[PDB]
Amino acid sequence: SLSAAQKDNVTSSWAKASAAWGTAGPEFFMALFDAHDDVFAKFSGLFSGAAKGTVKNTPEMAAQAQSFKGLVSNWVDNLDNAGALEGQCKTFAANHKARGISAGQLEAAFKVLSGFMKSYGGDEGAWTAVAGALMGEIEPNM
Ligand code: HEM
Ligand SMILES: [C-]#N
Repeated sequence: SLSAAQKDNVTSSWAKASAAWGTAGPEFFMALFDAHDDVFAKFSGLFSGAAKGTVKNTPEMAAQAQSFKGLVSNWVDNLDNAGALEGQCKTFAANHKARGISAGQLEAAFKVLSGFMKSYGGDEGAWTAVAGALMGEIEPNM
């Protein structure tokens, strides 16, 4: 279950982080990489083997941030549309699975995102529920 209140909170807070994504996106990745080394490992190719505390201001980081943001924005705009959600989720999972990434790792990411969102007026509880509904749709395909 997702209440109307949780959905409104997720949409408003995302709007705010979205306007600041130019600088916050990279901060989000750094926290993620700091919390899970296994996650950073999967980006070795994109980063060309560079060490973790060295990727923040790279052109690849900027690009990766914009990619992350475009999918999250689509999920957010369709919270009352399970059908739409399902389809976006299918592609996302097929793509990530093919890289050897686990359901557990995806889950890890959503947790760091929920905490991160607190800085933008986000209710951690509302982000956590949104993450569970999406995981319910991703898992069967992982
Ligand atoms: C859970 C929230 C996530 C979102 C919204 C997200 C979103 C995306 C999107 C939109 C793309 C580009 C389309 C594609 O190539 O699939 C992508 C690519 C990628 N993702 Fe994610 N992803 C997430 C989680 C992860 C995690 C946890 C990892 C690592 C364990 C990961 C690793 C990658 C890599 C390696 C690529 C390809 C980068 C390249 O172009 O070389 N993603 N992700
Ligand atoms: C990773 N997006």
